[PDB]
Amino acid sequence: GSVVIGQRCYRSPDCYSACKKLVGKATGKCTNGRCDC
Repeated sequence: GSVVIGQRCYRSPDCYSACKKLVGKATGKCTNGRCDC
């Protein structure tokens, strides 16, 4: 959906190198210190 992953984050760009490896995902958003792709 939104897909929460293990990678932690302060800002949403922190998530790009992780989320972009998921089919159809790019940056995601940072929420509760986790990447929501």
